[PDB]
Amino acid sequence: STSDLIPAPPLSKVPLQQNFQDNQFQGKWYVVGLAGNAILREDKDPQKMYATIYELKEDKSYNVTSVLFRKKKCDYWIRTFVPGSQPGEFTLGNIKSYPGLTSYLVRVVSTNYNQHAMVFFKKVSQNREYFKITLYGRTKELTSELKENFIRFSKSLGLPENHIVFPVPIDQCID
Ligand SMILES: NC(=O)c1cccc(O)c1O
Ligand SMILES: NC(=O)c1cccc(O)c1O
Ligand SMILES: [Fe+3]
Repeated sequence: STSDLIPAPPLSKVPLQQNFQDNQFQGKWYVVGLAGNAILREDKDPQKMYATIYELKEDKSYNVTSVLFRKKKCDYWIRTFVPGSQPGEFTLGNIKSYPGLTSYLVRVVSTNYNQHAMVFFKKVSQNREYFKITLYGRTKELTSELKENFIRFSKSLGLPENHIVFPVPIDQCID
């Protein structure tokens, strides 16, 4: 009957990467950090690293493919990111096609493009408001400085530590 969620922060607390270069953000990113109001640390079966590949289509929206190793198989999900209100911001394509999804926002918070990135996502599904922040790495490992920054930025949006996880590097599928 009931769900309880930490509220999405106001967008004014989410920076946008200045001068965003869509072409340079393309390619494979490993998710080295993951935080959000629906993300929970689980020492029982710790979360395994997955990857997200961004490809710019001719119309400039992105074809985003995520690949995860689950049940001994590689599982692929594709979504389309459509340029939104400002460079570095996106909305989700073919939303009708997702049952219950009424809003989905993507905001690139910061990236140097060839090593790391921090992306904020907010969506409203079945009337519940979810938000998450991904710390992307061009490699599966990042400095402890970047990880700490991600932790501070996640806390600054209301998230406690048990809502921040560092997926464990694997070789299956994401290589
Ligand atoms: N549901 C998923 O498996 C998923 C994977 C990567 C990125 C996302 O936004 C997702 O929702
Ligand atoms: N699973 C989630 O909590 C979530 C939150 C914001 C955006 C997304 O794509 C998500 O998948
Ligand atoms: Fe999602």
